[PDB]
Amino acid sequence: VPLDGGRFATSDLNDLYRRVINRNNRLKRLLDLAAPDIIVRNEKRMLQEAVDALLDNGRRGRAITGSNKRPLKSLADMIKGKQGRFRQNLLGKRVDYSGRSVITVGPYLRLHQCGLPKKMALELFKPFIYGKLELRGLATTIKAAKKMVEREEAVVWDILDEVIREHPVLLNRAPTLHRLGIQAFEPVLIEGKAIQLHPLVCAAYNADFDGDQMAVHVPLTLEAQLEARALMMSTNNILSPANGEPIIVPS
Amino acid sequence: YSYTEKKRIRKDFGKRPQVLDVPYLLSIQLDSFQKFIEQDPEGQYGLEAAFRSVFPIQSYSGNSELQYVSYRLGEPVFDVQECQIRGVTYSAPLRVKLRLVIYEREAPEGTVKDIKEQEVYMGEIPLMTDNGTFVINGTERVIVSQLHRSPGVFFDSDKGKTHSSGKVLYNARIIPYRGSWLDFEFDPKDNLFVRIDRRRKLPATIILRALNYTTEQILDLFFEKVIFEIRDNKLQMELVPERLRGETASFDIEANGKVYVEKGRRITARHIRQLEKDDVKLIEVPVEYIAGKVVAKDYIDESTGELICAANMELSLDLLAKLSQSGHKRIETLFTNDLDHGPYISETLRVDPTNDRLSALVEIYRMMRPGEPPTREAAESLFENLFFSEDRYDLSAVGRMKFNRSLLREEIEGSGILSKDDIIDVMKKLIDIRNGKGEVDDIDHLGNRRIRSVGEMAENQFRVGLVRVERAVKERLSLGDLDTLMPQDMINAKPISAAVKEFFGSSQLSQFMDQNNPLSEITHKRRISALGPGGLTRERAGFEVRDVHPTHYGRVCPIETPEGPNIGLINSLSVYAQTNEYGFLETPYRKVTDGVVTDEIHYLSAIEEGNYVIAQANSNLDEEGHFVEDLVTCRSKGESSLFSRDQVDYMDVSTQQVVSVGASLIPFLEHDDANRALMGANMQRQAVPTLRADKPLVGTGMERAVAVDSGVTAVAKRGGVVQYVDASRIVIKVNEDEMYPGEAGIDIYNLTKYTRSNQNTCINQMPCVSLGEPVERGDVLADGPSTDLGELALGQNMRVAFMPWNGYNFEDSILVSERVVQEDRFTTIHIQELACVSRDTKLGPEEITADIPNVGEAALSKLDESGIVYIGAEVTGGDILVGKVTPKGETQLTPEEKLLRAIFGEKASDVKDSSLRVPNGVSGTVIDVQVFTRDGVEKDKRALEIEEMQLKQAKKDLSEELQILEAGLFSRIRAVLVAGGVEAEKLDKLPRDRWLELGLTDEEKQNQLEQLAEQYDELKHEFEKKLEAKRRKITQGDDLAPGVLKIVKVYLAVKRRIQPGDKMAGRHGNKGVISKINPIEDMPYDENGTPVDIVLNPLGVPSRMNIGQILETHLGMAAKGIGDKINAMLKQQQEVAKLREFIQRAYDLGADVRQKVDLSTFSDEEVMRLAENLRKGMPIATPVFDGAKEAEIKELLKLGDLPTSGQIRLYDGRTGEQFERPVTVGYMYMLKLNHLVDDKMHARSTGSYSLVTQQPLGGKAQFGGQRFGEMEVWALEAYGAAYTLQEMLTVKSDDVNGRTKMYKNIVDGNHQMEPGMPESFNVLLKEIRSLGINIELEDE
Amino acid sequence: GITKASLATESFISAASFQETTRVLTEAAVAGKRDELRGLKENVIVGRLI
Amino acid sequence: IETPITANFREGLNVLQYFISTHGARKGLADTALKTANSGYLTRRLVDVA
Amino acid sequence: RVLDATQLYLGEIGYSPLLTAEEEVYFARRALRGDVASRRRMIESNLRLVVKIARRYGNRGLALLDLIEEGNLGLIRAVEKFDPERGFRFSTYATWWIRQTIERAIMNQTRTIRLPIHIVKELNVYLRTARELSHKLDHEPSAEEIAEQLDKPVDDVSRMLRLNERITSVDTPLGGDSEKALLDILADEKENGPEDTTQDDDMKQSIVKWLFELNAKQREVLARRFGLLGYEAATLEDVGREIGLTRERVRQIQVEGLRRLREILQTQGLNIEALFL
DNA sequence: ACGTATGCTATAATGTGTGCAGTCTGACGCGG
DNA sequence: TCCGCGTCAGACTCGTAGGATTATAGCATACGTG
Ligand SMILES: [Mg+2]
Repeated sequence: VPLDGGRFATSDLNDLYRRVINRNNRLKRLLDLAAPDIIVRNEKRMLQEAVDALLDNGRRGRAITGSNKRPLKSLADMIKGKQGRFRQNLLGKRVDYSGRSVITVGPYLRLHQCGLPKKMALELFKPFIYGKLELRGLATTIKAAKKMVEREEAVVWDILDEVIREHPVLLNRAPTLHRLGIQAFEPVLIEGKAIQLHPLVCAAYNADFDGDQMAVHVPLTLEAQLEARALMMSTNNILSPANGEPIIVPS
Repeated sequence: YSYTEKKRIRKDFGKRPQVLDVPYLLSIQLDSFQKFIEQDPEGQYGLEAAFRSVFPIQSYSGNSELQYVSYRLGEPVFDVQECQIRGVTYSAPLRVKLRLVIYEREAPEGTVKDIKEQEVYMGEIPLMTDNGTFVINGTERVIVSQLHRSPGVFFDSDKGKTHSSGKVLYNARIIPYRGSWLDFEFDPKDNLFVRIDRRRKLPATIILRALNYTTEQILDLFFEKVIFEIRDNKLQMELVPERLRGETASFDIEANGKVYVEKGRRITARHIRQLEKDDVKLIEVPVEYIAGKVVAKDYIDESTGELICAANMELSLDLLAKLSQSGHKRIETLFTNDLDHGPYISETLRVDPTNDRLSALVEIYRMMRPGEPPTREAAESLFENLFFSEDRYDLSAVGRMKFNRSLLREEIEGSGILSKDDIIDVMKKLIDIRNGKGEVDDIDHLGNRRIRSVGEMAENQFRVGLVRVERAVKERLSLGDLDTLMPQDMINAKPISAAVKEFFGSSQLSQFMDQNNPLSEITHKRRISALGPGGLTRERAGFEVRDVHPTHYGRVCPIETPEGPNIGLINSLSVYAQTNEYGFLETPYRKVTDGVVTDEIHYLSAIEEGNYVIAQANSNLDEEGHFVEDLVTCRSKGESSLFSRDQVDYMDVSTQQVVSVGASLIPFLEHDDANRALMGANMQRQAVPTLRADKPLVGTGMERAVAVDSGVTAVAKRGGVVQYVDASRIVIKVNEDEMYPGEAGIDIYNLTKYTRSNQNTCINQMPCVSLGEPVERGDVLADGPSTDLGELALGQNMRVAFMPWNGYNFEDSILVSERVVQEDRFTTIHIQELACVSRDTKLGPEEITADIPNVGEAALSKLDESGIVYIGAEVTGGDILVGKVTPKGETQLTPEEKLLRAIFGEKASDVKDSSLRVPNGVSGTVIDVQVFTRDGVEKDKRALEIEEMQLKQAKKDLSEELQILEAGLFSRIRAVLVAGGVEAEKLDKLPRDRWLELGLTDEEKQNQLEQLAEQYDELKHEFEKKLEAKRRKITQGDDLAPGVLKIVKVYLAVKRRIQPGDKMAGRHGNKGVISKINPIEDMPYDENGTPVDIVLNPLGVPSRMNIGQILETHLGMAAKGIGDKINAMLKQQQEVAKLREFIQRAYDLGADVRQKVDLSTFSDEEVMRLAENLRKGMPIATPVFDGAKEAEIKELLKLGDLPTSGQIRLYDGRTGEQFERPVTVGYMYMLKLNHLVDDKMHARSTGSYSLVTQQPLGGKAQFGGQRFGEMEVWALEAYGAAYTLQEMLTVKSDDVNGRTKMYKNIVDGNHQMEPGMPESFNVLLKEIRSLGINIELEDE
Repeated sequence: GITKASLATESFISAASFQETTRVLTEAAVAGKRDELRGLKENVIVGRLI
Repeated sequence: IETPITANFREGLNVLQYFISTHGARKGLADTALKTANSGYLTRRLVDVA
Repeated sequence: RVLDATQLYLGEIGYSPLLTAEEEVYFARRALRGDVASRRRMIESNLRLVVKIARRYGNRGLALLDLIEEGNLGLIRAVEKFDPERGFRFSTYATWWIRQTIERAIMNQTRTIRLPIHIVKELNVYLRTARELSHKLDHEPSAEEIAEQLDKPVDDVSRMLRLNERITSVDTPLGGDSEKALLDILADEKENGPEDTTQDDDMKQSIVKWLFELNAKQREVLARRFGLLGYEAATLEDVGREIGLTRERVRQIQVEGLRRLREILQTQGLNIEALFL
């Protein structure tokens, strides 16, 4: 695929493929010439070297290094370990309806509450604004609703504020050790780019207000709204599963 | 004391007078690169070395050859000013003279046949600034000094390779600067092995055979000799009394007359002196004793001529009798000892399957090139090429030095190649350590970790350029015609240029300067790393490397290193630390002569530190004499204890040499845990400079030193009176004594005005001097972005109070007043640079006009006709900075768009849109715009308006240069003319253009008038070509990437205010997020009324153990107490004498204050300019370890009429009622870290998608969703929440059907689960099929 | 052992998702094994109901 | 060390007392970064089997 | 023993004939007249010569094993067409072939984006002209500076430099630290996210209701023309194929549909609001 | 006709090597 | 069957930063499409 800069970029597989096809076609040429066997031998050894390098480069011998003196990424490599498809691009995913930001204290909040910035929740609940907008008849179509949101007009804040009520949001902190590493709350819109978290559940995340960031996630489906309120709500999660002991405890 | 110091003096609580003044902190970087360019005549260093090393190069036939003559540096094409802006390397032309000499073939060596000679370019080398930076592609970048294992020899031992045996296997290893590795290692059976390049394991006698050593010679080298004489019938044996030592008498030991030891008895030191004094030489012994002993040399039967027994063969009774009757009654055998002189080479030869020299070179060849049939030359060439060729191998100076002093040798300086001697000497000391004597070296000792600065590394990379040219020279010389081919046709300039830019870009050590703070610049140039090429790796890195080693003392800082996986490897250099001439580190030390602590200083190497005993700086001098106490706490041999006076040999110079720059700025570090001290010094580097530079009330003194040496300020080259002050520049008139008699003598300092940083922050230089002020040489004339009267100003001090506040300071959370926000004091500047690129697509060229399709008149309001936003125009996310349009191809206007473009008309022509618009969310003020155009296609009208300014501004700027330079030049002539022909007004009648017309008598001053007259003309002619260079480089088309036609670079200027989410900290590692900006109504306040600025949590203190912050607070309050008293007297408008008494009483309070500043010396006018700067608060210096103690701080608090305690009666602002009990209040110098929330927060609903995984991208950089990793997944599995997970696996990530389908369902209101199956899995199916595996989805 | 007990489950998808991924697949290819999905890793991969 | 640190944080450490404090400080914070991977890897190992 | 494909072949050539002047002629004379064994020998013999020629053409594009294979094919074409009757040696004649066959095979399999010889041959002279200039200008020559010495076109020089532009692999790390490659950054062109997918779906569904809400004979010659409801995007004159069969009345009815629809966009709250877009 | 591709040259030349070498605990798999 | 030593497998989880290569002759008919 071509870069914006007029450059192109190719995967190392294409490069490894050209090694296989070149040598294979050169063998077809040498079998046409009925060349002496000593040469045919090298060609067959080469062909194998290329095929084995295509399937799993770094294994039989030296992995074929390329341009930046680094080894070419083969097929097996995209199925192999952390950096493979499994762990990196299948079990682990970057996810929509997600935002992260510096957290700060919320000593005014109740346990089932958390400060959510307005401009964060704005972008997060984008399809829910366009939906409630067509219902009121303020938007006739969706690109009309898109511009209504963009202009940040006064009456759009009040609609955003409508959908968010009675709607839980997931708050995650890295790293996710135990299940309590995510808890759900009822978002409270606050003017400011900082998330405001409940002091007592700080224990579960191990979240120190010394510059921590927490990922936000919006539960889309009604089932996810029920799951977030039933299972993942902060009030329904008190005691640790490890020990029948309260993790929600002042400090 | 100086003038700039007279304006504001810092009260110093030091009691250890500085015998050594803090050096220039950027010593290493500047001195290192200085060596690299330095064309040394003989003592090759840098480039001169690189040429003499590789050159002369000769053809593969050896009939023609290329010889190096001399090289030179041309002045830079573009200077720093220009380079920083355009965006190309600040480099100098490399012109090297080459000489092509060709010999006659049949003739001996016809050297004089064609001595061709010419000069040739190859590559442009990035130069170093005066700041110690490299401008690469318009970025001042810093190359970090590397820390690597020093070449030479090194003895190690895996204390249990096989814990099966649990045997400490000792090994030796010869580490060269260039060449192959040479290791020697034992094994469970103590057989010596050699492993070149750590390849195959080969018996260690095979390498000796290769050096032509017969079995006999080998044994004769290592083992001693035992003589056996067979006299008549009695077998006899030579005894050195000191041999049967710590062994058992296996036989009856009896002499000329006496039985000493009985059978089966230990021979003690008594029995050894018994025999040694009796002068015993010969002893009669049994023949059963030799059974086991190894014969030394060969023994042929004199009679037959056959070997009765070969060398190195265990004797027996029958072999000994065969030797007695052969006719040998003098036998030589090995002195084998299982305890001391060990038999290793002996047992090794029994394993060794080789035979002679030539066969030993075979297995050496069969190791490294296995499969190639070996010849006499191939086997010999390889081995000789390894450690014995001037080409392949080079230990270097440090290599041979460490190699020699490791073998306790004779030479410091010797040969680059390994000699036979060297190899065996190394095997010998390995075997010494194995025996018992000799200690192994440890790698963590800095005596083995050498430092390699940029200049040495630039030299190395410059060699590979020469090596890669060597290839192209030789092959072109041999087959190419001799005569025709010129030397530059065979040279290539790209391999050198590419290999050097490889270093100045891709290398781990070449990284973008962290210049978001003077401290960041200076500590990042003083960074030293063990990583990158030829070093270590997080993957490879152990613990003992990272651990602080007692060698670090005075050399490296114990508390300066990232807390990340790159923790112990990266390290800043110590304050007074410096590089050894060879490579190691060295630290200053006061020599003690005959008890007397002499002021003579000696920088002791890492090696010699261990030798002498070194007293600590805590020790008390007797004011020119010796240590006051008889006993002195000192340290040596890497340990610490008390010693007597005469036993002390050296002493720590200052008390600050243990620490680095980063740590020398922390006050009361002595009262801070090392864990929080580290974080504190790490965050002090992250301190973004504020709007108004506020000096620190609670400093160390090092403040000024940092600000000045950082090269961010502008300090005076020559002292005199500031002829002119200006915001843009400074003009100073030099005094007669300093001013040169040749030139005019008026220095020019054009101060760097607001422009961007590598971290997108402000850079300004404001004049810190008044118009027409007398200034001394080396005084700060303009302050930097984070400096104040030359002292460092990183953050701002404020009244702080430690107490909880309704949990708004919960876990280190910060509660800041609105009054801080009102003063806009922590409000920061952020200069952001955005660019607009006109490219050449397949469809056609792009341009830059105001004509943009699908736009509002509102968007094109801030643009001009050319299509660039006005200077000073406020902009916001969505507004367009620069109008761009690209070609639109065959475009399928969809029916719904063809109808919509037909209804609202506006039939847009063949053109697209890609105008550079302010990124959604940013908003600031455009401060400047710069246009780069290729040499060709005609220009924008705005690009012409900018050319107008550059030119007419340069014409003015150069007019101003020649004008003020003229005035300073005639100012001299005017003074010269008076000396001799004294006439005042009559001389000043006619104009000044006819002054060179007037002269003087035959005198030195007549020659002076001729100098100034022809130098005035020299400037008059110079002015034209100075104008030419400016004019051309403005008309010149700036060379761009292929495809690009022109570029427009915009500079915004954002003013972000502090807000909840912003991260701030002290310098004691006390972190915190601002949680709430409290109303001024709600802020606590003292009885007197002034409110508190920040309210910190007291619980962020005990657990932390960083009590330095509390002392910072107390002293800051005391310091302010004094400023508050001075503020009151200056407001009351009292008197000069009243201020004098109080201020003299303030400066003189400490026990033994270092500075004793008398104010009787200060004039009345000098006192009031001082007091005026003291009113914000008397700035105090608390040296790192020689800081102020409670006795001094509480005494200062009594001067300020502050409480001894430091706790004040506070009242709650919300209410008005008092708090239940007193709270600590004072001024803590806090900082605003770069981790600002506006640069953190992110949000996404739906946006971009990945290329193959088809899941969203990553980061707010590319607008990507947060990653939900497997750990995040298991959490929902535990909850039971199944849809919430499936929702985050499919619709929110890959599921292409799901994501769009779900979107449409949400806007409908029906939040309904509609899964399908992520693409990333559908990929995994085909990926396993591409690997030749049948993976299909078997159905129900 | 844990490392071994993970690679033992009849689910080869769960085994390859863990580690030894080069080996798991080859042993599963030669056996011609068909995984009928019981585990969580198995159904999280395919993006189905847990 | 045979000789421990006599002072406290109120009284102030001398120059070595800090140098000595370093040895323990850096190695304690080295095991915060490096040893976490063995413990975090255990979490991974345990999960897959369970 | 030996398990490197390099050293194995390099062994087998090390045990092959090393021919004399009259030997070359004896075999070659029979090789042209097809001795079978003869063509095999001359080739077997001069594999050693191919290796020394690939030793100078290495570290530039392909590996040493790839130069030898294609270098062997040059020796074979040299054997297919050698002149033994000529008194001149073979080693001389075969070198011209082995140097050519290598250069040619490198010009093809070196670049990912296949570059024919024409564009390449020329590129070299532009680059080799840059050498001369660079040494004497001490400044890497511009596209102009190369054009002024050859006296050739500006865009030619520039477009030939555009084809020299080399690639970064998508799987290449960033910042010399395995953290993220370019694929974990680079966006997908083809598929725009749900917001753009639902834009067209919602915009088109509203249009379908607008046609049913307008006159039946006004949306019958409008949607069928633009190809909105119909199957092919026709023109004013081509709408006559349906039922209209008119040119004037089709143009009046098309515009009558658009005029009533322009009032429908001014009343819904777009017109000038949706004109910016 | 234009762009791409195929083709030949004749002093003699005849066997490569190149490049990081404090990872480490734990676990098998081929000979010996 | 057991011991030694070779290969081969893992190494917590999320955020941010920026840059660049060498060279393949030279010229004349052979092969593909408006
Ligand atoms: Mg934290």
